[PDB]
Amino acid sequence: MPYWNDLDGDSQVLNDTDDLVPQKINAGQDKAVLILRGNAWSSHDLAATLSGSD
Amino acid sequence: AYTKISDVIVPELFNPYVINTTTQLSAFFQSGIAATDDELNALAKKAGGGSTLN
Repeated sequence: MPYWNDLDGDSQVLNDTDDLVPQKINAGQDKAVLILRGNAWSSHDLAATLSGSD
Repeated sequence: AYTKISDVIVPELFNPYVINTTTQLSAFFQSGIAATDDELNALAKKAGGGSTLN
C-alpha cells in the first residue's frame, strides 16, 4: 500500500533581481505478509473400546 | 427333404449361479465350550473393559 508524505521547506526571501523556485512532493511504500498454519491428531480404536470411554 | 438338425444353429445355456458347500465338516458342538454364562457378560461388553477380570 502506498502513501504521500507531507510537504515541508523554507519560505524564502521575497526579493527582486531574482525569481522563486517551486518545489515537489514524494511518495512511499508499505508491505505486509500472509501466513498459514495447521495440524492434526488421531487415535487407535481397540484402545477406545477397551478403556471405558472415548 | 428335411429341416435336418444338422443345419439349424443350436444355442447354449447357462443358469446362474450357485454356491458350493464347503467341507471339511466342523461340529464338535455342543460341548465345552457351549452354554453362555453371565459373568462373561460382565467381561466382554464395554464399558470398564479388560483385560480379563478375577
